[PDB]
Amino acid sequence: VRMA
Amino acid sequence: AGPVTWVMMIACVVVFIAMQILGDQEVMLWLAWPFDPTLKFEFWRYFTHALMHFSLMHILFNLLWWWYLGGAVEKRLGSGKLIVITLISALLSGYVQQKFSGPWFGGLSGVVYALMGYVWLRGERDPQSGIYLQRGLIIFALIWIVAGWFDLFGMSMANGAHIAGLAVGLAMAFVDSLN
Repeated sequence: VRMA
Repeated sequence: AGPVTWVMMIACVVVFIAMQILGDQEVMLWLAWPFDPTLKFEFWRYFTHALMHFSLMHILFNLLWWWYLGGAVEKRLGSGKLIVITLISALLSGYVQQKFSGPWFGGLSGVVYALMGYVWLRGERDPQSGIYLQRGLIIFALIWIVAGWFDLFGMSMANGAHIAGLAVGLAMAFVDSLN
């Protein structure tokens, strides 16, 4: 998962 | 702090709680950018990715900024402007993000970057309209931008969302100043  | 600033904080909190209770993946399944063709008509997903945070630093930093910049915009320029800044940045940051990286991302920071670029650029090109990012805070914004870029944070960063977010905010301050 990429934050944003 | 106005209602838009407030309900967004509430919603980010409700969502964060839901993530702690049900798990991140379970909440992503309902709220992420469409990650399957069947989900393409589920219109909320083009926005609701903004509502998800994946760690306490994520939600806390994004909401502190939101509270201040968002709240500036809402009081000086009105609830309507903040809604429109939010929907545009959310949708655009989301679009660029998934193009580069895939649908798996979340956070109100695409939007927070929009608010940084917006408040600053509009305070530079439009001083009397009551909106400026104080010299000092611009520096801390600038460092924020930099940390993102160079992957300091210790987080995996939504790269597309962050730039798209900033562009949108600049594009909008541009358009708004020239009047």
